[PDB]
Amino acid sequence: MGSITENTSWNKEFSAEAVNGVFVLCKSSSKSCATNDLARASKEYLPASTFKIPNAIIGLETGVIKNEHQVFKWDGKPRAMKQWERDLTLRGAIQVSAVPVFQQIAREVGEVRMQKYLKKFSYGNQNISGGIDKFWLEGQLRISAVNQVEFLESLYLNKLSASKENQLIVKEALVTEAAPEYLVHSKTGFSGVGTESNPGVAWWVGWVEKETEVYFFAFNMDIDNESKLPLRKSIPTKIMESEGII
Amino acid sequence: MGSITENTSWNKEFSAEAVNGVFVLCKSSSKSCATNDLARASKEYLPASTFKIPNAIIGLETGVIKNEHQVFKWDGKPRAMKQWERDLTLRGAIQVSAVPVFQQIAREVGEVRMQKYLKKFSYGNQNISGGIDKFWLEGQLRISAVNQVEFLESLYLNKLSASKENQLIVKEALVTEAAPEYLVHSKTGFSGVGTESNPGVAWWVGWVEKETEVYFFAFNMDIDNESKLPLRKSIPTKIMESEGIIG
Ligand code: NA
Ligand code: NA
Repeated sequence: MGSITENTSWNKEFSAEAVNGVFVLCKSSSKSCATNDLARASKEYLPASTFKIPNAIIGLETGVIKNEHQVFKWDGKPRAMKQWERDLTLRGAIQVSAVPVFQQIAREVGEVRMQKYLKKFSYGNQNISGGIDKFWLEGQLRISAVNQVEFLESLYLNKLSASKENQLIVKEALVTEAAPEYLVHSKTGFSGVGTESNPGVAWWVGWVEKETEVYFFAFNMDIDNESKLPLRKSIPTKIMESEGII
Repeated sequence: MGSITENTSWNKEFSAEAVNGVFVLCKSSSKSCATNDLARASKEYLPASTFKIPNAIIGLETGVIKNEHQVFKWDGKPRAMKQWERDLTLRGAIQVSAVPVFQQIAREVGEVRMQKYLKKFSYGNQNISGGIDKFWLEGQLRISAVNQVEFLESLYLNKLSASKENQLIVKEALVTEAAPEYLVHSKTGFSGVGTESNPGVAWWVGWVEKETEVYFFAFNMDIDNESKLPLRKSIPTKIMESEGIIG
């Protein structure tokens, strides 16, 4: 989504760190969202690691991922991070953001089915061109913070074009904080440090269930140095703590 | 389960707190369980609050609970705990162990259906005598720690006689700790202090998903003073920490 309203009270959390970015926070639904930056809220960026959310759903829907207990075996050959050099469950691969596991899922899904599902999901600009195993890493796919919270709301409500079972499976894999009072589902992304005069993007997207309320959120920021990466969680966390949500 | 073995390594965690209790810990991959006390692992106790797990599944299966987004509204009449005096989701009602919500679920399920599902689930002695809204807390229902882990393994595998959807809904409601390397699902129970002569029971049951391994656990202890209640989590947590599973 409905209106997007600007909230100036969050800018201090960005300025304190010299961060150029956006937070979008929607209470109850995407009908009413708040943001620090109206223009950037709808600006589209490479999804990077946040693409594992639709990719997992599509993997399950197509049967490429058999069910939530499938183990993705490591073939013993070098992977870019040591934490990826092991057998992984679906939740495990999401939580350590094991790119090679999801590259193989994408290859098996294939371009025709991938395009079909991103159209169904209204996922960003739906541009998968240039390489089926890297379009979300270095390709032309782009999605905004507002679109992320619309997509996550659909997932929360089990309203994506997928079985409820498969949406529930992916939601369980995204739980990142549990307390009696609230539950956080979320996913990070980081495209890289970019190139000269062209920074990369870092993301944190998800939702919070607190009492009988739900809050959808999406954060992104420009980033050209990996030492800044934790700000993708700390800035939105500080905003949501000051709102009383977590 | 495939096998069970008694292990003395864990007794020190009980003796340090002067607790009479049992821990059962089962590793899925090896189909192997260990316990500090084989006799007590087979003893059957009131499930108390741990019964919210089957009760939630049954409520969903029967349609008494619509789905995971149903809100259980507070009517404004005082409840035994201020923390229950509010609208609650299914997860919320499970996490604060809101007795009156699940009493009403049980009433709507009814005796005939409740009996049928506890038979399907092989849940304890399947005796629901004592009142449809109290049999798990003050009635004749009894379940052992071994039976709890058998039941929880079936839930984890979506092998209970319920839709996978409803098993998944209840599993999400049971998540109590999330870390990048492991996920804990769990539920507490407490029957009361009983007497000095005949103490109550306190429970902590659940499972841990770590790497590709899954550990099913059930803890219970005698309890005659509510000040000891935190031990139902701290003793099994210290044991699972010393095995390298959590923390
Ligand atoms: Na790799
Ligand atoms: Na981070």
